[PDB]
Amino acid sequence: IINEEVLNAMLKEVCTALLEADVNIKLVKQLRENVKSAIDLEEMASLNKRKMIQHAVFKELVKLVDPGVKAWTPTKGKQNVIMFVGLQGSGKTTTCSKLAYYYQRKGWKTCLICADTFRAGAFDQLKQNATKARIPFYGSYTEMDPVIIASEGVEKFKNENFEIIIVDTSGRHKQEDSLFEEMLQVANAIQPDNIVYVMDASIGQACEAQAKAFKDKVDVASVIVTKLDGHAKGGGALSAVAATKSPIIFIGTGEHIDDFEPFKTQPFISKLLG
Amino acid sequence: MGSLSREDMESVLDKMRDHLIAKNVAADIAVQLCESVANKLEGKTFSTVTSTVKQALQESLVQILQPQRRVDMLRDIMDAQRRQRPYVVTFCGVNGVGKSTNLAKISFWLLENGFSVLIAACDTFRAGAVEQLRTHTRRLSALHPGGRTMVQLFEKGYGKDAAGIAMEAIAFARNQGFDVVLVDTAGRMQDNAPLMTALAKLITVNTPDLVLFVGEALVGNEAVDQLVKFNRALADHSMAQTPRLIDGIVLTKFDTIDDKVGAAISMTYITSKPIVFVGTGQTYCDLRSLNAKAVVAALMKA
Ligand SMILES: Nc1nc2c(ncn2[C@@H]2O[C@H](COP(=O)(O)OP(=O)(O)NP(=O)(O)O)[C@@H](O)[C@H]2O)c(=O)[nH]1
Ligand SMILES: Nc1nc2c(ncn2[C@@H]2O[C@H](COP(=O)(O)OP(=O)(O)NP(=O)(O)O)[C@@H](O)[C@H]2O)c(=O)[nH]1
Ligand SMILES: [Mg+2]
Ligand SMILES: [Mg+2]
Repeated sequence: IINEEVLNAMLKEVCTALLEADVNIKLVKQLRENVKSAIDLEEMASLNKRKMIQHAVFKELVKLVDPGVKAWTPTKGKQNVIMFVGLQGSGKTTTCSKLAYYYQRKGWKTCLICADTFRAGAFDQLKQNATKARIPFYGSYTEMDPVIIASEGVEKFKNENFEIIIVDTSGRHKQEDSLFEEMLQVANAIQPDNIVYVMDASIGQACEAQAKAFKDKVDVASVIVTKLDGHAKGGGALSAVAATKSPIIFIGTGEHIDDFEPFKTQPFISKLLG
Repeated sequence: MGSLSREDMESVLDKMRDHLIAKNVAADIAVQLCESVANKLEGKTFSTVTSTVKQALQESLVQILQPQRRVDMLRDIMDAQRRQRPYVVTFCGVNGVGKSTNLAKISFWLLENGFSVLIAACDTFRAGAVEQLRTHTRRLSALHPGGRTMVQLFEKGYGKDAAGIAMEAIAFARNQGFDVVLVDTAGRMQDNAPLMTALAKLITVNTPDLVLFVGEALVGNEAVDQLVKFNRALADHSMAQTPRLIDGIVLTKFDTIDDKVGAAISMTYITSKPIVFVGTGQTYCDLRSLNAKAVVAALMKA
């Protein structure tokens, strides 16, 4: 009896923390029965209950962030095309320059393509970013067909033999079929080696539905969770990984170009957990 | 009481809490909501119990969505004109939520109704921030609502202190007789004290007529933290004895969340402040006012 109450006590505490880290409530309820299956109060000899339970919780979170697919990597000498997709405001344009700068300081020939023909200032923004970081950019103040821009950009930087060709696209949401089709046309056009779904860490329960639809329309292969600076929890990332069948590769930790680091699981989960 | 009365209520209250959470109500708001239902229902037929909590929840949700009195911008602008001072409006919010886009929608709306507006470009930090505003001002000038001037962008490029630009823009506005100043500010996380302080300075130095928090309906539990923190800087960093606080809410990207509508409640719960505008898309006409019934209806069907 005492053991049951203890277990229901820690578990209620874990589950309330997880929901307020913006984990999908279905995920939280599933983990709860997953930790219950994996724990037997009766076998525990006199040892400490909490520590085994905390481990059991933490071990089940680790399964959730691991998609069991190894993250994709660029290959030296070949033309690597990387495409950015994500919801409106998710951080795509800023992250494009962050990823380019990451690779450029690691010795890669990187460029940027602004193929956002909708957002006011979309080229200016990417242009200014790229210029401050000494990274080649390509776009147009006049062209309105983003498939043309992304095609002309990708080929141009290939004829100049770049290694990292990063295409920035417009923000779009799942219930806008014309945007989700335009996104399909850009991907088919440039044939990217790696599509990055970008998600704002402050996203709530809507994450699984959006992220799933991005993966249903286009072969999302990677995830970058932005705005994890400081205090953000980012529990939507679990829905994102499960929905897009992709690993989280980096995290964005601020507005500046160097606020960018490769994703590591345990510290992310520790912050998530407590 | 009774004990199995309470027992039946809480069991169905729990199913409702897990329902509001799934629809993106902030968990602890969802919790406080039901505990309030409990106090109201307790002391006074299983289906009636189900229907009594479902009905009683619905009643409180409507009350939460529309607190105080609906905000009447065009009417209050008239009072500003009678005093011969611009009606000043500040937009604030975290990174990416739709401040610059929705400021433009609003000016379209004001312009079509015959009011001159000066857009203050007081995001002097983020790349593009000003070209982006500039594109909107050029498009809004087409409304013409020729001689005189209805829209102008007040701007000083990047790098400069946004509390000072905003003071100049307002003074310029009064000087040229613009009806409205729309102050765009830069995206900032709510736990970044420097940015939170500078925002508070812009506000307390300039004391606008209306401070509008911009939140996206895609946010989850941070809907509460953003708003609590923003109102705390505004209060903590005020120089007035009367602290200047957030006046209302613009809830954006309502077209992205299907029925997971609950962020409307997170934000109307923690302030006694109304949702002045709903963003329903990326264009000038995607600006709705909030219908409580339609929101609460969504929140029950799931
Ligand atoms: N604090 C913080 N801000 C970030 C981070 N990543 C991006 N931002 C900020 O949040 C906003 C993201 O803008 P942006 O890069 O335009 O995102 P987007 O997905 O391209 N938007 P759009 O859909 O309009 O194309 C900007 O204000 C940027 O400065 C981050 O990791 N931390
Ligand atoms: N679907 C949809 N997108 C919206 C809505 N409001 C804004 N957006 C989108 O959100 C993205 C960011 O808009 P923006 O005005 O730049 O937001 P901001 O608060 O000013 N961002 P920043 O903090 O970087 O300055 C753009 O893609 C814009 O089109 C809305 O109601 N619906
Ligand atoms: Mg962008
Ligand atoms: Mg802005």
